Amino acid sequence: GSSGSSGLDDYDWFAGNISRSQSEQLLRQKGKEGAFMVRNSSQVGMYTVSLFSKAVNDKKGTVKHYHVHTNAENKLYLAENYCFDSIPKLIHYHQHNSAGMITRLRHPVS
Repeated sequence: GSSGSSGLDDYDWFAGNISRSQSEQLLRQKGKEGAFMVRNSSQVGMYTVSLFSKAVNDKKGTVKHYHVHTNAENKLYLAENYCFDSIPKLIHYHQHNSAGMITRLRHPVS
């Protein structure tokens, strides 16, 4: 492969600059409970990982929005008490299998 450099747009999950209203519509239209996505944060740096999901007792699923905090060593992580290599290097882990309180990504969404 080795096709692409520091390019986030490459991946699919990475939706990029998207309006809170869009992320939802795009996450809903898909019609796949568990679908996830990654959009740019208000300020250059952090990242907002939103994903759709449903529960046992619920009429309409609720869209969740996670934030990526930066550590002193510029370490990126979505769940407290955990550190990863990078944004795109993290999904690889979760996607395959969740880590903590982060829903198990079912499929990428743009």
